Amino acid sequence: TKRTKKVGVTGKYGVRYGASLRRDVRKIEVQQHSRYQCPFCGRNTVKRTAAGIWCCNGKGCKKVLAGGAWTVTTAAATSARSTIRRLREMVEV
Amino acid sequence: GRVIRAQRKSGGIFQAHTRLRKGAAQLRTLDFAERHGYIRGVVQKIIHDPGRGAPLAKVAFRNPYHYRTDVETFVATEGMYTGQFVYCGKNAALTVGNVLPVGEMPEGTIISNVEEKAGDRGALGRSSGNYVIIVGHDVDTGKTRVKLPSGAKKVVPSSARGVVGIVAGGGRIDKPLLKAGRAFHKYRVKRNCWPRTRGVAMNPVDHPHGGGNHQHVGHSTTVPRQSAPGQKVGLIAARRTGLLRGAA
Amino acid sequence: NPLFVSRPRSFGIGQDIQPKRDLSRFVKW
Amino acid sequence: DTINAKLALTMKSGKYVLGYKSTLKTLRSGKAKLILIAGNCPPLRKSELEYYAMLSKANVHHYAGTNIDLGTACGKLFRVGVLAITDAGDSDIL
Amino acid sequence: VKILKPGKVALITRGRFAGKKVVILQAIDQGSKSHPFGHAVVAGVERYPLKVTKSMGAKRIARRSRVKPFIKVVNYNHLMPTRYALELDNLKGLITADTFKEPTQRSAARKTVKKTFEEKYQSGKSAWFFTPLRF
Amino acid sequence: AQRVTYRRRLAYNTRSNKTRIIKTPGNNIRYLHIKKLGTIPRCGDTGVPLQGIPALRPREFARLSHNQKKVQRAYGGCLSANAVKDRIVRAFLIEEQKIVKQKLKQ
Amino acid sequence: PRQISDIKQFLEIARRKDATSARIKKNTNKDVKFKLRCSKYLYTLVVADAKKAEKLRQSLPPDLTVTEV
RNA sequence: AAUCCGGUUAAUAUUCCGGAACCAGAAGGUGGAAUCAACACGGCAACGUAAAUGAAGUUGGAGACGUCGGCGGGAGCCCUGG
Ligand SMILES: [Zn+2]
Repeated sequence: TKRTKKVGVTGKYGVRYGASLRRDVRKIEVQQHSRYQCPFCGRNTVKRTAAGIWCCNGKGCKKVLAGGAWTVTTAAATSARSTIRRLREMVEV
Repeated sequence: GRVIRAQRKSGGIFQAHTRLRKGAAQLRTLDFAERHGYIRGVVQKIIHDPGRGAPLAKVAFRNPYHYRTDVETFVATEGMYTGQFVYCGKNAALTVGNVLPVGEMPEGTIISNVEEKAGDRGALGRSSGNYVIIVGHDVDTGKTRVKLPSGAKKVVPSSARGVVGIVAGGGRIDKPLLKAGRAFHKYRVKRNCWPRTRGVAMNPVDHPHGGGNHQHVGHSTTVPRQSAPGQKVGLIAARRTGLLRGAA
Repeated sequence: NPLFVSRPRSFGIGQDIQPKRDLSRFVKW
Repeated sequence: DTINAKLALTMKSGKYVLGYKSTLKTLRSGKAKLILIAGNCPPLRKSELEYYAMLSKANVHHYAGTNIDLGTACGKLFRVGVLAITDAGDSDIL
Repeated sequence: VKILKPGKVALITRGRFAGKKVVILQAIDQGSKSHPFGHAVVAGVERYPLKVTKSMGAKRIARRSRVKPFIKVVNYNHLMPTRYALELDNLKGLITADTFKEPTQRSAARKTVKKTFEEKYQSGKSAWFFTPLRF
Repeated sequence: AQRVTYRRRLAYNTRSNKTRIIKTPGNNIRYLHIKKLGTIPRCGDTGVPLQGIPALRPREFARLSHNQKKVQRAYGGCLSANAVKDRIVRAFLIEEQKIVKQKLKQ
Repeated sequence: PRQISDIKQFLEIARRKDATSARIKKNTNKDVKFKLRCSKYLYTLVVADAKKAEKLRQSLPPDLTVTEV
C-alpha cells in the first residue's frame, strides 16, 4: 500500500507547520537519511551523523568524511574543487 | 526607567556555553616550517562541535624541535576524510585542505579560515558553507585583495594563511527549524538569547517601545548611530529601510 | 669494523628533529 | 583496440582469477602475467600488489573506474577489486 | 619464477614474531600427511643485535652484537616477501621438516642458525636483514 | 514478598548505587551493592576492542599478571592484529618507496 | 576457601609451617571433609572412601592439631 | 582500592562476636625458569601459560558518559506438580 500520497517521511508531522514548510523539510530529510557510496570502498553504506559528518561501516575504510549538512557533497563544493583543480594545473604547468 | 535586556547582556547569565566544546579552531602557530617550506600532518578525527554548524578536524603534526606529536583543531573543509594528509606551509600544494599563504595562491581561488593578519590563526570564512575568494594580488608592498562572504573587499598582507576549499557543513540554513523545540535545542548549546520578547509587548520602564494602549513604537525605530545605551534599540543607523526590489 | 655504519641525519624541514643548537638570540630574558 | 572487448573474449576463452586472496596466491605461484587493479582500491593494497608483481615480473594495469565498474566489465554482478589474468587465451592483454 | 624460494628474505605479518625478517629454508607448496598445504619453513631473528659504536669496548661490542634466532613453519598468507635474499651458505639441508618434533632437535637447529646468523652479522654483507623494522 | 532497602546512606539510583538481589543462607532477600562493569581496552588505530584481554575497572588491572593484560606480539595489548599487520606492511612498502626514489634520483 | 583434590598436595600443605589446625567433618552421605586452617585460606579435601580416609588420617602429620566436629 | 554470612543488646551493627574473605602500603625467605654466556616456550593464525629482566622519553586505552523502541539471556519475585 502507498500509505501516503505526497507527504511521505513528513507524515510524522501530522497536519501542523504548514504544507510548504513540510515539503521543504521532506526534501531535506530525504537527502539527510540516505545511504551514500564511499568514494574509497564502493559500498552504499555512508550515513550522516551530526550535520556534516558522514561515516561508512565495515571491516575496512572506516573513514569519516566532512560533507554537507544533509548531502555528502554539495554543488558549490564540487564547483570549488573543479576550480581549484584547474588553478593548480595552470600553476604547475 | 529600568536597565533593558540589551544592556543586561554584558555577561554572567548571557555567557557562552562552552563545556562540551572540543577546543578553539585556530589553524597553527606560524613557525619556520610554514614560513620556508611545508609541514605534513595527518587528520585523525572529524568531530561535531556543539554550538557550531561546521565539523572540526583533529589533525596530528610532528613537533620539529621536540620528540612530540601536536594535535590541531582545523575547521574541516568539505571533502576532508580521516586518515588523509594535509600540508601547511609556503611550498604546500594547491589541494583542498592544505594551508598556504594567501599571497602564494592564484587569483580567484576559493579558501577558508583566512587570517586577517599574519599569525592570526584564522579569522575569515570560518562558518559552515562560507568561503573567501582571492580577488587579486599586489607585489609592491605585498597585499592581497579578497572577497568576504558578506561581499566586502578586504586587503590583507600577502603572508596570511588560508585553507583551500569550502568549510564543511553545507547549507545549514536551507532547512526550516519547524519547531520552537528545535530552536530551543539549537540555542541551548550556544547562549541564553532565545526566546526573544518584543519591546512593544513590554512596559515603558522595560523598553523604549513599551507602553501605550496599542502595541506600537510611537517614534521612529531608526535611531542615530551615536545613541546612548538603553535607547540604541530598533534599527541602529539605518541607511535605508523597507522592501527593496533590485539594487547592487 | 664493518658494524660501524654511519647514520647521518638530514635535519631538513619536516625530516628529522632539529639538533639542540644555540638559542640565545631568541631567549626571553 | 579497446580493453573491455579484450577482457570479454578472455572471459570467453581464457583463465582469470577473481578477488585479492586468489590474486595473491596466483602471483605467489608465479603463474601470473597481468594484474588489473581498480581505481577504488585501497592505496596500501595497491602498493602491496605492485610490489608482488614487481617481484614476480608481472605487468600491472591500474585502469580507470571503480570496483563496481571492474566487476561490470568482468561480467559479474558483484564488486571485483583485483583481476589476475593467468592465461590470455587468444588475446593480446599481456 | 616463484616469488617464495629458499634463500629469500620475507617479513612476518602475523604471529608472535610480527614484523620480523626471516629467510626461507624450503618453500614446500604441497604437503605430507601432516601440514598438507602451502606452508614455508623460515628462520628469523627474535632479538636484533644492538647498535655498536667505535667508542665501545670489545667485550661490550661482542655482548651487544648477538642474535637469537627462531625456526618456525609459517603459511604463505602471513608472509611479506622481499628481494634482498640471503646466501644460505650452510643452512641448506641440515634442517629438515623432521626437526620440529623433538625439542632437542629444535634447540640444536636453533643453535646452528644462531651460529650462522652471528657469523653473517659479523662482517655483515646484508645489513637490511639484521636491522630492525621500525613500525 | 520480602522487600529490600539500600545498605548504604545513598538513597538514589545513581551509577554508583548499582544493587543486586541476593538470597542469604537465612532465607533473607536483600540488596548487594556492586561496582560498574569493566571495559576491554580498545585499539589505538581502529577503536575495536582488543582480543584476549578481560574487562575490568582501571584499578583492577594492577592486580593482574603481565601476560593477562597483553598479547604476545608487537604492540600487543595496544593495537589489534590487523592494525599491527597493516602498520608493518605500510612501513615496509614506504621504506622501499624511499629507497627506489633515492636510487632513481641517483 | 580453596578446595584440593590431590592427597599428596594436601599432605604437603599440612606439613607446611603455616598449617595450624585441621577439622574433620563427616556428612550423612558417607563423605569426610578435611579442612586445614592456613594463614590466608581454608583448604578442604573431600574423601568418599572410609578405607582411604583411615589411611589418610594415619599418614597425616601427628604433630599437627586435628579435631573432629 | 578493598566484606560477606549467621548471631548478639533494653537501646549499635556490612562497625560488636564467631566463621570465612578482600584492598593498599613497607621491607624482603623460598622456589622453577634461562646463563660455561645472555633476559622461556607453544600455535600455519586469532592467541595461550605459574614466572618469562627492562631507565628516560613518547604514544594508546580505561576512567568517560544522550534519549526512545522492539528482541534475546540471567538473578530475585510471582505461578504450578509431587
Ligand atoms: Zn567505505
